[PDB]
Amino acid sequence: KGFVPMKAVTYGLSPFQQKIMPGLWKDLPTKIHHKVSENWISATLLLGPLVGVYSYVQNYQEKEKLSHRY
Amino acid sequence: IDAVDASTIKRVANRFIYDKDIAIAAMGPIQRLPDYNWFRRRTYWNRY
Repeated sequence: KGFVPMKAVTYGLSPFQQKIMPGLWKDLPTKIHHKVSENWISATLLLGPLVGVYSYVQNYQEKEKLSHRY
Repeated sequence: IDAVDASTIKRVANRFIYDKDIAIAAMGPIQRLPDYNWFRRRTYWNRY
């Protein structure tokens, strides 16, 4: 149910020997470039068909509004 | 030796044992031995 026989060596430090907070604002320019050069075909597939449909509706409704005016 | 009574035991225990860091070394079939945060937490009693 939960047993896999194994062989490894692990080392570990204490919580009160390390710096807890400063590893968040570490290299935020490098962190941002990694996320957007790897997830730019998943947002071109999420926002793409929505920006292109909203452009069609606003153009359709601006040509039947100027055709009813006398 | 006989100048170590019950009050001397508690004062040296509070200096060396109570809420202090530990060191562990283990070997063998030790997948069911608890981890470091389990051991470090039990150096004090949140009940008294």
